[PDB]
Amino acid sequence: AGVPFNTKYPYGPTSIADNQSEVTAMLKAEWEDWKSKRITSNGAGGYKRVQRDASTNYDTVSQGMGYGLLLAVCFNEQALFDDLYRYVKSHFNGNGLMHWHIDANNNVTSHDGGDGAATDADEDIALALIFADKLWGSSGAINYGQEARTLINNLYNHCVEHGSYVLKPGDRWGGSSVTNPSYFAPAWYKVYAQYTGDTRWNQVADKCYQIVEEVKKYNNGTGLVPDWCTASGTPASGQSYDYKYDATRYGWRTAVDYSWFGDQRAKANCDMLTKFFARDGAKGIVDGYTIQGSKISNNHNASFIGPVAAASMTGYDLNFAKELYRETVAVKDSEYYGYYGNSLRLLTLLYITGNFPNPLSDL
Ligand SMILES: OC[C@H]1O[C@@H](O[C@H]2[C@H](O)[C@@H](O)[C@H](O[C@H]3[C@H](O)[C@@H](O)[C@H](O[C@H]4[C@H](O)[C@@H](O)[C@H](O[C@H]5[C@H](O)[C@@H](O)[C@H](O)O[C@@H]5CO)O[C@@H]4CO)O[C@@H]3CO)O[C@@H]2CO)[C@H](O)[C@@H](O)[C@@H]1O
Ligand SMILES: *O[C@H]1[C@H](O)[C@@H](O)[C@H](O)O[C@@H]1CO
Repeated sequence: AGVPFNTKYPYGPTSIADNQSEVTAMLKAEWEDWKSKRITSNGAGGYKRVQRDASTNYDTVSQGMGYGLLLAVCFNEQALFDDLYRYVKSHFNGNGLMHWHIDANNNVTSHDGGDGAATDADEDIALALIFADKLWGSSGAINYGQEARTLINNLYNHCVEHGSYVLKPGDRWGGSSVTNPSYFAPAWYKVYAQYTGDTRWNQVADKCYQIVEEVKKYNNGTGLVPDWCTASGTPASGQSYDYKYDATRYGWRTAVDYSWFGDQRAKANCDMLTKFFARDGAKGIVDGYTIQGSKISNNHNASFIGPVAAASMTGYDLNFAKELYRETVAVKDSEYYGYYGNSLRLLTLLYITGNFPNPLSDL
């Protein structure tokens, strides 16, 4: 079970890495490292949590639980998965969605609305529960499929704007006046629709692509999406309109839709983004641009490289894709900042090596 899945995506490349046995060993070693650093029982209520790094005092965000659950199931770590999920469940809010911010001592933060949920986190948690159902089965300690079905319904009810199907950034704010393209997970939504029978999720997927289509009016042909925008693709007040540490994830979530479902909107968008990054090449990727392509920060780190490698899967240039794979492996962030980028690195490595199949496919 799990890595190596040995599966073939139905569209695009199976993998952009060479020599699978060596890749598999690399992935397992990177997982052992991530687990050692990121998983703790301290402040976890009897369970386990994903901690952030020294730079934010080893707090937890719901996003990290989503990343950790996806990683744990892909690496066939059922006991760990279950303990991580017990921590999630100990943090479901009044809407059945995870508190987004908890300190290292297991107190929800009150200054920043820590009790509210972040939609990207719960969508990743829900997807991870579907993988667990499909990989392990739901007759044990945790009924993954029931938990998934509950979480998906809460996500729809609270994190989708009624009528328009615009994805909201949380359970209790935003929608048409402010959303986050990097949260847009069309492939996840198509899985939800198929898994649960709730076809409304397909309309959410379509609306995500429509918002990015509006962004194309403003991004100068680069494929870059803003961190935050309105449903019209225009700036969201008080929120970054640049391509920074939110927006970096868009190419990853979007490329998966191409690999899993053959979505031609995903390919068009990811090809544009990859082509933009081909201007400077793999070593030239930096950690902030305006959506018209102007560099606004100049650090080369794991928050930005692997997501570009993911976008490259949709086929703009497969030679460039191989270069991006190599760069993704090569650049690992130092440990003071070792939470975010190195988590995206491992998640994107799973995908670009052929180890993130659709959980509804034959595993
Ligand atoms: O006021 C509106 C509304 O807010 C609700 O609270 C929101 C909150 O405002 C959001 O910030 C939060 O968003 C979380 C998302 O799940 C997540 O995608 C994102 O992830 C962070 C990541 O955790 C962090 O490590 C990373 O940091 C990088 C920096 O951006 C760079 O500048 C720096 O150089 O490098 C670091 C990495 O080392 O950034 C990413 C991307 O932002 O952020 C949140 C998780 O940390 O969602 C909340 C819930 O919706 C509040 O609940 C409401 O009450 C209120 O009305
Ligand atoms: O986002 C962080 C960058 O990744 C890092 O290179 C710089 O030192 O600090 C930024 C803000 O914490």
